[PDB]
Amino acid sequence: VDTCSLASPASVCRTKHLHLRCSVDFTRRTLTGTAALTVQSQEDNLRSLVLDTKDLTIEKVVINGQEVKYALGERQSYKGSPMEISLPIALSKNQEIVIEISFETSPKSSALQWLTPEQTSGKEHPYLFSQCQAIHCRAILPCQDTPSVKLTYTAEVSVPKELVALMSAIRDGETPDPEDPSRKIYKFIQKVPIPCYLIALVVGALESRQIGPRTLVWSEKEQVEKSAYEFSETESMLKIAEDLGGPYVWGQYDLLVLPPSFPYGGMENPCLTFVTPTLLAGDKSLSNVIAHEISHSWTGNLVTNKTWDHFWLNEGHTVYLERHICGRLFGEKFRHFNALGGWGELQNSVKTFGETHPFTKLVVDLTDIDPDVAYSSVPYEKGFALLFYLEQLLGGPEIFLGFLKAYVEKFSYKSITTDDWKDFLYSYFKDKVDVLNQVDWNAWLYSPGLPPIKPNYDMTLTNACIALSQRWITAKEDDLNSFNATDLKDLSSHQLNEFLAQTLQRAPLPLGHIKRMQEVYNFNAINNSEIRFRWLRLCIQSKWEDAIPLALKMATEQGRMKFTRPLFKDLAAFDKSHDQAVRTYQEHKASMHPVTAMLVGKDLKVD
Ligand SMILES: Oc1ccc(/C=C/c2cc(O)cc(O)c2)cc1
Ligand SMILES: [Yb+3]
Ligand SMILES: [Zn+2]
Repeated sequence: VDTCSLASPASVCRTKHLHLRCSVDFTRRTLTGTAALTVQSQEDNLRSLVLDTKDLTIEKVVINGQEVKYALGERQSYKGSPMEISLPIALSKNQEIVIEISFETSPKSSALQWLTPEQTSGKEHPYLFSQCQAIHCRAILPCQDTPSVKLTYTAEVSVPKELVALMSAIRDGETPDPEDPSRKIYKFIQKVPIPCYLIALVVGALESRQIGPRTLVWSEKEQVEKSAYEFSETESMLKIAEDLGGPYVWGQYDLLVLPPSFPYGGMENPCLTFVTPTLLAGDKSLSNVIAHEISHSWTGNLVTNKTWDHFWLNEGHTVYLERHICGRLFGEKFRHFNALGGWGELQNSVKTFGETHPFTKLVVDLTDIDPDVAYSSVPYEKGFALLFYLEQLLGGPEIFLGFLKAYVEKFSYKSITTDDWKDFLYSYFKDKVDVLNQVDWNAWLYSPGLPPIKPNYDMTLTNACIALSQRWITAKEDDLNSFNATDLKDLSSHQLNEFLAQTLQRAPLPLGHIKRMQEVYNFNAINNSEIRFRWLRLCIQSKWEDAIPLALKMATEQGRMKFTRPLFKDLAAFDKSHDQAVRTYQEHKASMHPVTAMLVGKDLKVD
């Protein structure tokens, strides 16, 4: 059972296909049109079914040429309102019908962000983007809003002729709109069955440049050149992902670089990965996020978590694969560097939540929890830590990668639970079931806090970061003169980032140490978003007032929640910046991404 969904379960009926015809109305900030659902009954004598909606206005429902009865139940908070449809003729098991729902979204759709022209790069045209994961697809169209159901889809999207629509699908043509010469209809086909959270739409003033044999980058004109360079490694990452996971089944691997309020670093929308523009560091240093998104083309998009309680299946497997691609490209010691850094991110998250907090369990029961509220690094990093532990336990990377490849072949086009995965792990490693029985399964999967066992990590690239950080923490005033620009001489951006992650773990530092750090390292000049983020955090937490406007500016000039949430929270806990933080949030709130707005508001304990 999917406790985040109010729709009929897959055991009652299944959506096989969606045909979406819609029009994007920037004047009303609505999307209007029809969702035609091809539904297969899984039950005998089926007379009604229930769908997910959230702030949709239903016009009518039509089956076999005629309108039918439907009722909207009461809203259940973030789950929205269930829509019961009365079927005109009872269905037999495996019978299929098409149900056509005429609907319109609200301007307040939690799946959508509408941007004015001044919120974009070109300043001439508005922009729309979606973000359905986890349970916002219902806020766009009526559906069984559960990753336990996979469907194909086709879509026809009408938009102002001077704009471009793109979706998570192969582009299937464009023509003028017959019903309105000021408009174009773009057509789309997704031939691979996907959970509905993978449904994606963007409409904006978009251009494209080709960067590999099966990759275009898309963005507003003024981002194209930079994006083309930043992601040039994409094809070669793809080939390595294909070697590890098996064939890329989706045809195209395009990239869309979004405006800065996109809430995530990336979203693995099939055929068209959405990325944050905070990735555009100038040096390709943040390309693990492409590897991450690429890896989802197997782990998540091919084998899918059955409910959001099993989200670690998606995330931990993708992080595991992400780190193998980066290890191939840049060496096994880099894989261990990033693995150990992820363990540190896990320490931070368990420390922030508290070591007995339910959101620190690998598998969580999301029954009355908004997935957006529960979201964090835990499923990523505790997930990854589990697989890195099993890897070392069961014979090393080459052996565990054979399991990952087999696990993907086994569960392609399906949705699975943690037990499905563990049963399969036991089948695959039949000859190592004694070794498997040494694992504390209950603790790893179901207990809060840090895992019961820590993997073994090569420290080679980490040591210089730890050494430098310890110099700064143990320094007294008479030691600050000895710090120098040359200290950073032999550190990559990655190591500079880890240096700051380490120091931030012991924050606050004395204010004089942080002022000195800016004197000798000029971290204020670094535009790498990861580095700048943790530097500004270290500053605000060490109570440097000069950093207030720098932190406020980063918090609001981009909306990647990874950065935006902890910057506002740090700004709010700093007494000197508190009132300004709360005030800046209130000013920007109405033009923020609706989910980021919600979560920052809760973080600040405002409204
Ligand atoms: O966009 C989103 C996508 C996925 C989710 C899932 C969150 C979640 C967090 C956990 O600690 C455990 C878990 O099983 C699930 C939330 C938002
Ligand atoms: Yb001294
Ligand atoms: Zn992911």
